[PDB]
Amino acid sequence: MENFQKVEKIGEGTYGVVYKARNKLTGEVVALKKIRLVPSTAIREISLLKELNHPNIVKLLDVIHTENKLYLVFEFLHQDLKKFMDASALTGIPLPLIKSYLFQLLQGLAFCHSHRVLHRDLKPQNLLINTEGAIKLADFGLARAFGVPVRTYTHEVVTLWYRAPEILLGCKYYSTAVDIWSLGCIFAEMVTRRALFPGDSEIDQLFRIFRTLGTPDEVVWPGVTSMPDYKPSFPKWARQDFSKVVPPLDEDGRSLLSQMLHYDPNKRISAKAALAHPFFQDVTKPVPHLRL
Ligand SMILES: CS(=O)(=O)c1ccc(Nc2cc(Cl)nc3ccnn23)cc1
Repeated sequence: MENFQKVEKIGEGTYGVVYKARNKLTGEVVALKKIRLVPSTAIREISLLKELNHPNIVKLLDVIHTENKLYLVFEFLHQDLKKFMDASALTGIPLPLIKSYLFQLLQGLAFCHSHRVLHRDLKPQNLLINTEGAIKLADFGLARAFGVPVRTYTHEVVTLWYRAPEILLGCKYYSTAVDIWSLGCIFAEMVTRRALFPGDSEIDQLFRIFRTLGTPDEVVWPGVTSMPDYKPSFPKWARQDFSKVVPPLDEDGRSLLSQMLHYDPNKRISAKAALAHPFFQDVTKPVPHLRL
């Protein structure tokens, strides 16, 4: 740790405090995460992430393990998608910039998923932006290393808002499709300026999903009634049209979102396929003017 001096607090993340810090030797400015005190499988798991390098994944620079505490050192970015969404509230993010962010995050997912690494906890707070019009996913692979707790070290409630229905229904093994579901939620959120499914307990989360997308049944999702927390007594809601959910998103956009929000994870579009969707035929890379 003595190689770093703490510049400021920039978050109470899932596992510990996140600091902007400076490398007292090499001068570099980095994001420094302290991990809630570690077992050997986690060290091996984290270490494999050092190799998982992509322009849309926040680079893991180092892992520091002393007095049985754990520190991850990351590439620093100045701003997350929530702040930027708040900043953009009066007009919303321009659609060309939403499309470019979606397109880059998809490339990031397609890379990690090709290597069988999933995120499991995408949310606007771990989607970080720079002044060059780039966006990057923070904390990829950490939920498998450390688990995803109900509360953070600070007792902050972990959001359910972006959690896929299979996880909420008690599936033991979930796939890369859980990441596509969350990105789809965040897509809808950029377009509407409101969270799609802002649930405030597990059953409120499912019920909000069900209200918008129809209660899932053996027709839309073969095998669902056999899932661990599925109950035959769930209220039976009818699906709404996506024209009602995400105006004024266009037809290609609504088509893409639909396939990212399929109930059956086997049927939900992959990141790779998503990148080929007609929604991206006219994609570009705008710069946001950012206030840092
Ligand atoms: C509110 S914010 O937009 O001011 C802000 C500022 C800085 C950061 N940076 C950041 C925060 C976290 Cl948690 N992890 C990492 C990793 C690389 N940068 N970084 C995030 C959000």
